[PDB]
Amino acid sequence: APATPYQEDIARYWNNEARPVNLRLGDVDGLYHHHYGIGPVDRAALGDPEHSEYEKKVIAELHRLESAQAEFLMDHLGQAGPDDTLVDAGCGRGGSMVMAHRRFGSRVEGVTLSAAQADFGNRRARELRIDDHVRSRVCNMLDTPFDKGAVTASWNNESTMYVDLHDLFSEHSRFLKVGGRYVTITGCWNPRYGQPSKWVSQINAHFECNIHSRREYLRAMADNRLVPHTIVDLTPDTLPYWELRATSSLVTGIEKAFIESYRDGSFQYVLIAADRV
Ligand SMILES: Nc1ncnc2c1ncn2[C@@H]1O[C@H](CSCC[C@H](N)C(=O)O)[C@@H](O)[C@H]1O
Ligand SMILES: CC(C)=CCC/C(C)=C/COP(=O)(O)OP(=O)(O)O
Ligand SMILES: [Mg+2]
Repeated sequence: APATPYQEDIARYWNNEARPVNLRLGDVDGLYHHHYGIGPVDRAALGDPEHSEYEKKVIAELHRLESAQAEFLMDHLGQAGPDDTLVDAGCGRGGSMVMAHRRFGSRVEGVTLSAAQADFGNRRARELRIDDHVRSRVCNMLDTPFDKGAVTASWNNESTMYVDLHDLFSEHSRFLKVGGRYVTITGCWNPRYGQPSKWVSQINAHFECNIHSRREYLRAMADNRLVPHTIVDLTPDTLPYWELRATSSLVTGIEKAFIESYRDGSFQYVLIAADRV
């Protein structure tokens, strides 16, 4: 049962979603992501733009940048081991969960509003024989079954724009143990610009999301016992990904809005890593 008419919309969006730009990239190595990439493009791997196999090399390179984004996130989760539980809030098809389990060996619990995504991720976990440690469930990340203080580290990778931040960080704060770690990577509108620009609103309209101001992230964390130890503006680092994507046959139409808004300073891609204290 959906929490709100809006979360019903979001369950529906993601139950229906199945774009080539996500699935073809995932097929590269069975890590299915729904987030963007960071880091320099590997021009040597790409080769000659005129070559017959170029679109496939671009696919492989975009995927590499998306996986690199997740590795950067996990660099900030502190240490974690097989006895620990990690929570992926808004877990998509579960690519980040597989990566986390591989890296840390932890139990990894994911929650998503999409039954299709949860099924897909659990089928993937079974194929990899890691289903005894990695599990996706259909659940509102604002209201989860995890016990108070049970969780060692958790994160939101491009999923914070679908929820009230105070309610979100309240919940992470509840299930994270004292000394626990939280990380988000998000696109937020830059309070320096003043208000959400037209580009930001176009992005909101495209995904049915609600991009928050960087000011709102910091405030919501301060009000919920999450204290940032690292904040990185990844805007420069994600532009190469988007500029390459823009040349791809798998474009979705929103590429210009991300590029222009990143360039004019109205929109930014940030990582915030915080301690639960
Ligand atoms: N209230 C809510 N509760 C649980 N998941 C939510 C949610 N609102 C949005 N989501 C999830 O957020 C995801 C956005 S896509 C990002 C997926 C994943 N974090 C990745 O990086 O690959 C979708 O899985 C969507 O179902
Ligand atoms: C940084 C921000 C504001 C993301 C907005 C929310 C959202 C739907 C991310 C999904 O990426 P995706 O892999 O599902 O979509 P795409 O097909 O455009 O790559
Ligand atoms: Mg994508």
